[PDB]
Order: sequence, then structure tokens, then C-alpha cells
Amino acid sequence: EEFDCHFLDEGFTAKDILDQKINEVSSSDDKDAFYVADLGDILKKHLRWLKALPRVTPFYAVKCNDSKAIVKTLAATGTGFDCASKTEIQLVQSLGVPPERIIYANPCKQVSQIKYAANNGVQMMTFDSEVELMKVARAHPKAKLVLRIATDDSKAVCRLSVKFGATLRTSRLLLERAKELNIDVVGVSFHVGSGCTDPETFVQAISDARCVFDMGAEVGFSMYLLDIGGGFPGSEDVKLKFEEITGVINPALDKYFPSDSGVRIIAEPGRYYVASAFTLAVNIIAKKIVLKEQSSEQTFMYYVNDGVYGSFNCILYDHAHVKPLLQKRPKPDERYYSSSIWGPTCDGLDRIVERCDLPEMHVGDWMLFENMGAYTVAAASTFNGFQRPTIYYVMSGPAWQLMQQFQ
Amino acid sequence: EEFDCHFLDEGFTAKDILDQKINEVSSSDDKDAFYVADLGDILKKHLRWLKALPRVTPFYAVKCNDSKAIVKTLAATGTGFDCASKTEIQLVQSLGVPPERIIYANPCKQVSQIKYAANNGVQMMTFDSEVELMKVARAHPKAKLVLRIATDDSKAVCRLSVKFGATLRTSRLLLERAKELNIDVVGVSFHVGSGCTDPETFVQAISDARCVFDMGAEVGFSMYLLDIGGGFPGSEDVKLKFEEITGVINPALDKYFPSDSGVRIIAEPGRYYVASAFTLAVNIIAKKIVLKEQTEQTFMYYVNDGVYGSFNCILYDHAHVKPLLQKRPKPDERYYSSSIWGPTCDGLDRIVERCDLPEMHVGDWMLFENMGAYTVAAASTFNGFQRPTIYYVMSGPAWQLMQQFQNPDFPP
Repeated sequence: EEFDCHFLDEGFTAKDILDQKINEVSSSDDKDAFYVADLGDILKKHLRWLKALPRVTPFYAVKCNDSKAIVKTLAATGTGFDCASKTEIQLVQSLGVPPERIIYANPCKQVSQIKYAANNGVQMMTFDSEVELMKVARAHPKAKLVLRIATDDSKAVCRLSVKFGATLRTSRLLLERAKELNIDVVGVSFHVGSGCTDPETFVQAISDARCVFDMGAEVGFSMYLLDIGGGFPGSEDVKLKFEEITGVINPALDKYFPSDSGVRIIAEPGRYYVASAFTLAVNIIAKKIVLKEQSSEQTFMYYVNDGVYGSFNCILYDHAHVKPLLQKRPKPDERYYSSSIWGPTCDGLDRIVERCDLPEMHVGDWMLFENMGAYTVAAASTFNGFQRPTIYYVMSGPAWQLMQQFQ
Repeated sequence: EEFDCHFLDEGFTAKDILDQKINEVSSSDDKDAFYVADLGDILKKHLRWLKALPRVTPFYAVKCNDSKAIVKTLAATGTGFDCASKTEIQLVQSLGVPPERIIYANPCKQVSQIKYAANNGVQMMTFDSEVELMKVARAHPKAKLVLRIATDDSKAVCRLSVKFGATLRTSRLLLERAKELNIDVVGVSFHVGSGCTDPETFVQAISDARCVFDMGAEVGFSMYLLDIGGGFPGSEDVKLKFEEITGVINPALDKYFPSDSGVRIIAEPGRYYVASAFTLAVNIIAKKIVLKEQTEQTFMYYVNDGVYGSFNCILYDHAHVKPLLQKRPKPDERYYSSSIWGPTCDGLDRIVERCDLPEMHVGDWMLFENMGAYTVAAASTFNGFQRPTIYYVMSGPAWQLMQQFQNPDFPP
């Protein structure tokens, strides 16, 4: 509508448009970093979610990548949205989507923000504490409420009491307390997360929330909404893959949450939809030769025009492991050297890749980072003055075919 | 102006404005986080700088806190500006500073941004490598270059490469190489940085800089410009205070770089000018109680700013923040082991792993002093959560000092 979105010409991929944009500027300085973002890649992901998880409705986790072009490609596709604040509710609201396709799945919400949702038609929210019930009572008394339980399958480093998620015990309590309040609680949500070594944590999650529905029942609560959260992998570059996890989800849901029981099942995927769709191209702006060990080569330092304050904040906050790629075509069979790769800022710890093997590169060559769509442009700033890469959005004729059925 | 700046009334202060403003808000909340920023505290810092380091002209490191009101205040006050990018040069030149009060002190610059500098009259730049000299020889061959040398100091962690700074051996090759490209090198810079434990690191870097000046002379440079970088502490709450650093520096400058030798001595303070000036107030928005311990005694409090907004400083700048009660105590009130968390959907958006606080309540305010440096400047709006609005205040007496500096003021 106001985003570029360039249909690919008939033989062309998203990789080809990368090569075109780098060739355009071959002679003419302005070598700023840029992305190529394949909205065709995202419409493939949704088709694949329909086959893999036919009972589960996908609520896109907006925080993952809030670009307006992405939400609206997804809003035309049938997804709901998981939204955590007044500006994400407003974003999705302005893109035409109804009340009924949002869950406000932040367990701990400011009271003015609770009040905003209720004034704008938004009713389903999550919670996991007494103060929160307390707040809703006061500010959204007719809200439909999903209780969030603890899972496991890793947390990053020992520390004591976790951010979100009730015990079964505290849920016993929280179900009663809401009963005191006349607040309708309709379901259970958990969130395993993308540091899942082991798919049976889902089953365990699913089993733990039979318990809590059955604890809904003894108090008088009639619950149907099952939310199994996010954390599904967004590329093929992971060891546990999407369909390995979903093999174990499905007969879990079959044993514990039979369809003839009336249940509705949603989830909140974020990186699954967008991670592989974005490729980042960055320019080599500066270069040091280290005459190394105490036109003359042994180890290398390369500086590029996006870093850990920009797109590579992901290596800090999201634990990403990034992989530098060349799109110089490989030579005959070229020597590699031990190298490091640095961001543009004046900060000694703006460092992207502490050690890797690369061929010798020169100022003005391009490096590529694939799988950079999730938790990347969403959390970047412009610290030190360095601007955000411009994103070019593209689509094949065949993915537009795919789009063009449902809307 | 355009931004939100107010003058104080006489015996009324920045901490006084803070107290008031949380006490106008009390009902129909929307109780969003906010800063009070005292521009008069910047004028204090400047007068103390000119007293403590009389030979040293300060060039403000813009990246520390680029708020336009902070930069316009510093420009009228007369500082130079350390700029690292095209958008920082633009900001300062949009305030009317001349190019001569800029140093483009980023050693590794994108070619296009080097050309922007040369098209806009900014002549003085830093460098530390032979590929940088190549780039300058093509895009800005009359620049006046300043050679950035390696410094010492001991650490957090011990790793394969340091990003900036040539060694003494590298420096001699760089100077011969400049001289063969007919590029003018006019001086030396270094940066010790805000985790110096030992002020003697300044004494060693200053001595190293005199060794590169003499290497210069041997191949035919007349070097005059010494730049001692940044790192000075921005608040009184640090083991190593400002005037202790300045009291080793001063005698080493007189030893290695006497006034009769021609030299001009600058520095690049960033957090020194702005850290203490900003106090941030955040609202408790949520709370959870954790009883008797298994693997009411404890509380967990959720506030509306976090590690993605203003408290990115605990990740990128190693900051240690110190939660302050403002709700004025209760005599000996009973305190509890306590955790504080940001607003995001993220299980690592935590601000303080354990404090001891008195039981508190949704809707109460918690205060964080000295939050001006490396905070707002690196904040994002991840998860849709918005940046705290800043309120600028200044005293009538700070405004007149600023005018007595207010700084056309000099040449011939």
C-alpha cells in the first residue's frame, strides 16, 4: 500500500534480486547494508503450518518482527496475532483486523494498557498472578482469561523464581481467587521456547494442563481454550526440526485434548513465520591485516556497516549464532584465513564474529547473513548515528498464486 | 526551543521537580515512565572540567547521549564535538557549530561518510591502519589525520583482538606510509575508557604518545595535536573519582608535553558531562509474591521500562543500577528480598536480580539516578514499548552562566 513490494520477474528468486542490487552499485559509493525479504517464503510457511498442525490456530507473535508489510501479508492469510502492548494492538487494529483475532498474551500488564484493550474490543488476555486478577477485576471485569502455567526444557542460567508461569498449586489458588471475583477464566497457556533440546517437553506441557483444566472444573469453571505457545524453529538450520516437534505434539493433543471434548487450540509462533524470509547484505567498510604471532597476509580483521546495536543485537538478547557467507562465487581452490568481523560503531565490544575462516576479502566486498528475520530489526537502534538497513520486499508469481486463493 | 524545557523557580531544584510531578499524577494514571533532565548540571560539569584540566579542551562524545537539547546546550557552552558518523556530523552542523569544533574520531570509516566529511569542511579525522590511509588518500587527501594508539587497561575478558589502537611498531610503519602518500599526520590520540582502575594508565598512554610524536619528527611531521580520549566518571558514585584522575594527568602532560612546545591538548569526554543529569522514574505495574522458599518473604516487581529501553546499559555498558524509593520512607519499616523486571515478554528482561526493599504496591514509583549516559541513546521500542518522555529543566543562574559562555567568541 505504501511499502515497496516488487513482484519477482519470471525466472528470478529472492537471491537473484540480492545480486542485482549489489551489481547496481558496483561503481557508486553508497554501499549501505540492505535486506531482501521474501514474502513468498512466509506464505510457504503458513501452508506448511496447515498441513503439520491442522487443529492448531496460529497467532503470529508480533514482537518477533513488527514490519507492516509482514503483519498484512499474514492478516490476508488468516492468522490471528499475539500482541503484548497498546502499540501492537493498535498496529494490528489499523491493518483492518478484528478484536476476535487478537490475544493480549502478556501476563503482567500496566493498568492503563489493560484499560486500553477493553475500550478497543479486546477480551482474551493471559495472567499468572493474584495482583493481575485484582487488576482485571477493576479495569476489564468482563475479560476472558487464560492462565499461564510454568513449563521447563531449560532456562538460560540458574536464577531463582522465573519471569512467567504458575505452579499447579498456585493455579489451584488462582482458580479459586478468580472464583471469589466473578472473573471468567477459560483456558490454559504455556510456552516451551526455542531452546528446546527435547520435544517431550511439549507432551509434559500438554499433560500438565489437563491437570489445570480438571482443576478448572472442580471450582465450577467451564474451560475450552488451549494455547501451546511458541518456540518453533524458523529455518532448517537447527537440529530439532519443525515436523519432528509436531509429530510429538499431535497425539499428545489427541490423548489429552480430544476434539469431541469441544476444545479450541491455538498457538503463538514468532520466528517460525519470518526467520528464513530475511537475508541481510552488509558491506566491508574497513580492514586490518594482522602480521600475526609474536600485500602481506596471515590473520584478518573486517569491519561491516551493521552491528550489535543494529541487526546483530540478536547475538546478545536472542542467543543467535550467525554465519558469514560470501556471494563472490568461490575461486580455484582458494586459501582461507583465520578472521574476525566487527560492527561499525565506536564501541570496543561491537564485535559480530570473534573467529571464523574466510578467503581474503577487500573493502567494498559484500557479506551475506541468511536467516536474519526474527528478533533482528525488531530490537535494533541507531546508536552512534548508524541508520537501519532498508528492506526490499519481494514475491514470486507462484507465491502470489498461493496468496490469491484465501484472503 | 521545540522540545520540553522549563526554567526552575528560585529555591526549587531538579529533585524537587521530580517529587512534584509524581504528585500531580495520582489518579486517572496512565502512569508512564519519565525522565527529569537538569541542563544546569551540564554547566556545573563544564566549569569543573575547566578548573581541573585547564590545558585540555573537551570535545563532547555525541554518541553517549545525542538528545538535541543536550547538544545545543553544549554548543552554546562552547565545547567541541567528537562525531563518529555522518548523522552525528549533521546533527552538530545543524546547530550552527563550525567544522573546526568537530573531530571525526572513528578510526574505521565508510568511504561515503569520509566523502560526506570532506564535502562539508570537516578536516580532522583519526585512523589506526594502513587500509584507512589508502581510503583517505582517495576520498579526502588533504585531511589532517590523528593516529590512534593502543592503551593498556586490564579487563573483563581476555580475547583475540582489540578493535582499535595501533601498537608502537605499527605506528612507526603507519607514519612512513602516510609520509609516502603525502598525507599530513598532525597528532596522536588514545582512549583508556571508563573501566580504568588505575590512573597510571593515563600516565603510560601519555608517555607512549610522546614516543609517537618523536617518531613523527624523525620522518618529517610537525605534530601539535594530543587527544587523551574519554573514560572520566560522570557521578560521585565510583571508586575512582574525576579529580584524582586529573591530578595524575596534569603533571604527566607537563612532563611529556610542555606548554612551550607548541602542543594543543584535547579530550573526548562523553559520560562525564551527562551521567548525573538524568534521573529516571518508572512505575510499578505488576507484582507477585513468593513465600517460604523451595529451590510472603519474597516479591517480584514489574516496571514499565527495561533492558531493551533505558536499561540496555546493564548489557552493553556493564552498568550497576541502584533502585531508589521516593515514597518517603517509613521509620524502620521491614525490608524484603526482592527482584525487579522490565515490561517485555522476555524472560531475560530483568533489571535487578536481588534487592532488599520494603513491601511495595502496584502504582508506586521507583527512582534511578545517574541515568544519562549510554541509556536513552541505545534504547529501542522492542515489543511496542515506548521511550520515556524527557522533561528538561534549568535554573535562572545556570541559564546566565550559559550566556556568559554563550559562545560565538574568538578567532584572531
